[PDB]
Amino acid sequence: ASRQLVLVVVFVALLLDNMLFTVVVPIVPTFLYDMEFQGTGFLEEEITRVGVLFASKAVMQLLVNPFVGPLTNRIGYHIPMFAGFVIMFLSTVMFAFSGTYTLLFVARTLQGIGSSFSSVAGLGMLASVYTDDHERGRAMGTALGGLALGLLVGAPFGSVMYEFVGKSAPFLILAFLALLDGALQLCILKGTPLFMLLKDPYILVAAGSICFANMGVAILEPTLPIWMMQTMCSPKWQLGLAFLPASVSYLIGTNLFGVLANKMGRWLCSLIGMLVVGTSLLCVPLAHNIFGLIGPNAGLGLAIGMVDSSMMPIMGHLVDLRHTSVYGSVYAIADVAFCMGFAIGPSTGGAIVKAIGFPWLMVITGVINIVYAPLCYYLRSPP
Amino acid sequence: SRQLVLVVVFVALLLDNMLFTVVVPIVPTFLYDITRVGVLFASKAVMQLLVNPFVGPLTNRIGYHIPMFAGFVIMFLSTVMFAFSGTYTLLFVARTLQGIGSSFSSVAGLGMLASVYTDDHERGRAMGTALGGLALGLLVGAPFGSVMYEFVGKSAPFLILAFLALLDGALQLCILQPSKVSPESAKGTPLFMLLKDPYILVAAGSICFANMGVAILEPTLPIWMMQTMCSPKWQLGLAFLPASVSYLIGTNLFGVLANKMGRWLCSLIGMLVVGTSLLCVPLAHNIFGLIGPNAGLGLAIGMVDSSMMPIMGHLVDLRHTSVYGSVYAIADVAFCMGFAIGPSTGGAIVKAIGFPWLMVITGVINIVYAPLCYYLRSPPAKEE
Ligand SMILES: COC(=O)[C@H]1[C@H]2C[C@@H]3c4[nH]c5cc(OC)ccc5c4CCN3C[C@H]2C[C@@H](OC(=O)c2cc(OC)c(OC)c(OC)c2)[C@@H]1OC
Ligand SMILES: C[C@H](N)Cc1ccccc1
Repeated sequence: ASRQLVLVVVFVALLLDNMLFTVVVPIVPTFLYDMEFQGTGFLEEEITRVGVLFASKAVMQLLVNPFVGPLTNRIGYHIPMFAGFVIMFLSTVMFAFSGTYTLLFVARTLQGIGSSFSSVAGLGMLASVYTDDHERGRAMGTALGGLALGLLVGAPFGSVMYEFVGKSAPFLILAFLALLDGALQLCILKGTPLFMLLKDPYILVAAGSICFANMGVAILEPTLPIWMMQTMCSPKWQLGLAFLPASVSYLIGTNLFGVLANKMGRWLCSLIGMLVVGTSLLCVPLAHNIFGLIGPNAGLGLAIGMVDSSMMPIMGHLVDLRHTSVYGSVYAIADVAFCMGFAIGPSTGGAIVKAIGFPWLMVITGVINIVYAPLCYYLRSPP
Repeated sequence: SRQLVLVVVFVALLLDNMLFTVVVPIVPTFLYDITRVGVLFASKAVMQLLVNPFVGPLTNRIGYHIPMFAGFVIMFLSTVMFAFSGTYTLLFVARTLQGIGSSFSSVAGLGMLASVYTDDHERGRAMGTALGGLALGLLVGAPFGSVMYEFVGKSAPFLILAFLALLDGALQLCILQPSKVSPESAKGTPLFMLLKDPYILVAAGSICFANMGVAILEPTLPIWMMQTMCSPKWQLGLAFLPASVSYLIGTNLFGVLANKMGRWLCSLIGMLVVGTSLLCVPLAHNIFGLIGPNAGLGLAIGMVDSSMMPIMGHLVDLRHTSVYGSVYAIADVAFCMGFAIGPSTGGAIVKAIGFPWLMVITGVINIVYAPLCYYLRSPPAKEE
C-alpha cells in the first residue's frame, strides 16, 4: 500500500474510460456500413439511430450520478471503484464481439454506468489518501491530465487498427489494459449540494457556456465520419486521424491560455473562445478533401481549450465567494455540462441531419455559440 | 489610363474628408469668442444622405466626369465660404454645401473606379487604396487645423485647402476631360429593384452597423472621459488617434488579403472584433486603457469596409446589369447614416440610459449581425 498506487490506478482508469469513449467514433459507422455491403449513400436512413446510440452513455451517467455519493459514504470507496473495472471490462468485451445494433446500445449504457462509478470513487479515494492540501492539487492535476493523453490517442487508434488488424483488436487491447488496473487495485490498503449551486445565475451562465462550447465537438463525432464517407471518399483509416487536430490544438490551447488568461481577464478569453468555436464550426462543412479539415478542427480545439481554461477557475471563485466549497465542487458542475452536452447534442443532431442538410446543423451550432458569446460579460466582477 | 483614375479619386476623397475633420478644432472654440454645435456637425451627413438617391440614376445619363467636377466646384465654394464666414447661420450653409459635394464625389468616384477596373481582385486593391486615402485625410485634417489656428489664424487652413482644391481641379481637367455628356449604353437597374436583393441589403446593413458603432463612440467619449477619468483637454484628441491609425493600416493591408481569405470571413471577423472592442471600451479607468480597443475598432472597420465595398460591384455583376452607380449610392448612404445619427442624438441617448449600456447595445448588435455575413459566400447567378 502506498500513496502513488492510488494515483496510478485513477490514472489508468480515467485513461481507459476516455479511450473507450473516443475509440468508438470511426468503428460504429464503418461497422454498420460493412454489414450491409466509394460506396452507397444509404447512411442517411441510419444517421438518426447512430445519433441516438451515442447519447446513451450521457443519459445513463446523468441518471446514476446522484446515487453514487451516498453509496460511497455507506460502504467506502474501494468496493464501488472495483465495480467500474468490471463494468468497463464487460462493455469492452461486448463491443468486440457484438454484431448487431442492439448489443452496442447495451455496451454504451454499461460504459456510462462504469464511468460514473469509476470517476466518483477514484476522486474520493485520491482525496482520502492525500491530506496535505497542497500535494492534493498536484495529484488532481496529474489525474485530470490523464484524460488528455487518453483523448489524444483514442480516436485515431480505432480507425488505424480497424483496417489493418481487425475489428476485435482495439477493444481486446483496452480490455487487457483494464484487467491490469484491477490487479493493481487488489493490492490497496460537506456543504452546498449541487442542486443549490445551480440556483444562482452566475454559475448557470458558466455551465451553459462550457456546455455550448463543448457541443461543437459533441455533435461532430457521430455526423462527421458519415459525411466523410459520403462526400470526400477518404479511406477508412483516415476517419480517426481527421480528429487529431481537435486534440493536439486543444492541449496546446489549454496550456497556453491557462498560463496567459489571468493577465487579460477570464471573461474575454471565454468570449473569444466561443466566437472562434462559432467561426470554426461555420467553416467546417466547406471542405472538399481531408486536408481542408486541419484548419477548422484546429480552431475548434483551440477555442474549446480557451473556454475550458478560462471558465473552471471562474466557477471555483464563484463557489468560494458565495457558498461553502469542497475539493469536488467544481468537478460536479463541470461534469453536468459535459454530460448534458453529450446527451442533447447527438440525439437532436441526427434528426436535424435527416430533416435538413448536414451543413445547416453546423451553421445552427455556430450561430448558437455566437449568440451566447455576449452573455459572458455578466461574469466579470461578481458580487 | 486606368492608373491615373485612381489618383484622381485618391486626391478627391483626401481633400473632401480633410475638410470634414479640420472644422472640429476651429468651430466650437470660435463661436464661444453643446447641442447647437453638435447639430451643425451632423448637417453634412443628413443632406448628403438625401442627395444620394438623386445621384445614382443621374450617373447613367451624364457619366462619371460631370458629377466629379461638380463635386470639386462645390467643395471649393464651401471652403471659401468657411474661410470668410463669421457667424452661425453662415457656417451651417457651408457645411450643407460640403455635404452635397462629398456625396457627388464619393458616388461618382467609386462608380468610376468600379467601371474602369473589371477584375474582382484588381478592383478590390483599388478600392482599398482609395479608402486608405480617405483614412489619411481623416487622420491629417484635425491637427492641421488646430496648429494653423493656434499659430496663424482662422482663415489660413481654408485658404490652403482652396489652393489644393484648385490644383486637384487642374489635375481633373487634364486627366478626366469633363467637357461632354456621355451616356452609358447599359441601362442599369432601378434603385428600388436593388433594394429587393437580400445580399445588397446584408452588405449595406453590415457597413451601416460598423460605421454606426464608431460614429456613436466618436462624439460621446470626451464627456465620459471628463466625468470619470478626469483628464486634461489635450488628451481628448489623442485618445482617438489609434482608431484612425489602425483604420489606415487595415484599409491599406486587408484589400489584398480579402480576396485570398474570403470576403465573408473578413467581414465576419471584422464585425466580431468591432463588437468586442466596443464592448470592452467602457471598462477603462485611465487614458492608457483605451489604446487597445480603439485600435481593434479601427482594424475591424477597415476589415469590414475593404471586404464589403467590392462585394457590391461583384453582386451587381453576378445578378443584375453592369452599371455601378446605384449600388454605390446605397453604400454611401450606409456610410453616412452613422454620422447622421451619432452627433445629434448621442448626448440625448447618453443622458437617457447611460454610456456603458449604449456601448453594450452597439456591440451586441454587431455580434448578432455577424453570422448573417455567411450568406455572401456564393450568391446564385442570374438565369442565362
Ligand atoms: C470525450 O472527451 C472527454 O470526455 C474530455 C474532452 C471533451 C472534448 C472533446 N471530446 C473529443 C472527442 C474526440 O473524439 C473524436 C475528439 C476531440 C474531442 C474533444 C475536444 C475537446 N474536449 C475537451 C475534453 C475535456 C475533458 O474534461 C476535462 O478536461 C476536465 C478537466 C477538469 O479539471 C479542470 C475538470 O474538473 C473541473 C473536469 O470536470 C468534469 C473536466 C473531457 O472529459 C474528461
Ligand atoms: C471611415 C470610417 N467610416 C470612419 C472611421 C473609421 C475609423 C476611425 C474613425 C472613423
